[PDB]
Amino acid sequence: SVSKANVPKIDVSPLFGDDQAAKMRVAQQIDAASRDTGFFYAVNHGINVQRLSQKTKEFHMSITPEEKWDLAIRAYNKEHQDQVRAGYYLSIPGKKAVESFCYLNPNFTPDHPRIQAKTPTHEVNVWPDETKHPGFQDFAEQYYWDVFGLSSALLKGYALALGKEENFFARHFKPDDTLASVVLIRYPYLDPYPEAAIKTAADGTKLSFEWHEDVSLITVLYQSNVQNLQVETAAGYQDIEADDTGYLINCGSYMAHLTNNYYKAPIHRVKWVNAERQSLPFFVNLGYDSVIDPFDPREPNGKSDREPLSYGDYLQNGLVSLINKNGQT
Ligand SMILES: CC1([C@@H](NC(=O)[C@H](CS)NC(=O)CCC[C@H](N)C(=O)O)C(=O)O)CC1
Ligand SMILES: [Fe+2]
Repeated sequence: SVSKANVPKIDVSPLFGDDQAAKMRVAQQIDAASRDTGFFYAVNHGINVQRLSQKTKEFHMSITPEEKWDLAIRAYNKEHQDQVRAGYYLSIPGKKAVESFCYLNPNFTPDHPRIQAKTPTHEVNVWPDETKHPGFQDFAEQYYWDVFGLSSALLKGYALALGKEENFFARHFKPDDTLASVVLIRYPYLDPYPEAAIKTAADGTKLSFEWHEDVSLITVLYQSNVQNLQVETAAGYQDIEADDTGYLINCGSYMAHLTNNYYKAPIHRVKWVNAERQSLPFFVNLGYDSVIDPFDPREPNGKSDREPLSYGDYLQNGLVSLINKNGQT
């Protein structure tokens, strides 16, 4: 058998309030989890995840092949050269099971200065026809802001955990310019399930997505109640239990960089499971020009021998690298 990973449930509700002592006690829990397996479940987060799951299901199960081509990113549709990040990521029956829809900051409108400048990693979202998907765009945009709010609170906890003032990360995480993304991933039930869509780890474990570190500051994830994630620890890969009432939180490699690996970006992978399920990550990305000076909370003077890295450089490079390593999703 595989051992269960220690993934504590942390009540993050104090991070929304003004009880500074209570917030420090939450920060300690975040610190402990970040130094151990690198994962925790945020609970009492205030988001209606059942409704998220329902609205997402309605979308995934009603969108048609025609609509998927019309929304497709450039990896699937050469006509859509501006869609690198935002849009539909098609399945390939017989070969690739997973499919998804990615959207960015709703404030990235045609008149946004970064869109006007054609700055890499900024795109205007694409949406299905309102009549075919009533309420979907409005729901999805509101969800962006709901999970943005949770993420801002979590970033206050991480800042306090690292010995900083609570706005240390959050001051770089702004509605007008965040590069954060939501991905609505559908993992299907298939009978038969094509072997070509199943990868095999060195240890024999059947996978849907190979080992990686996240391209993010932190990742704020909702998934269905079907166990699938594994984290590499000193004791080997361990199973992360599912909890469809909480958000699974972990650091990405930008946090590892900033903290000189005090908070590592945990290596994790997705087991193959033949089950109809959802994986709905929010990747907490900063602004394109955001630079946080790296530091080291294990060193008396706090200094690090790492060089400052702008978030935009980090993100553009990381997303390409992840595609090269683990494939176009
Ligand atoms: C592990 C998990 C998901 N995998 C993923 O989402 C994987 C590894 S974290 N992530 C990516 O491919 C990066 C997608 C970035 C997105 N297009 C953007 O432009 O911002 C899965 O396979 O379920 C939930 C996050
Ligand atoms: Fe990941």
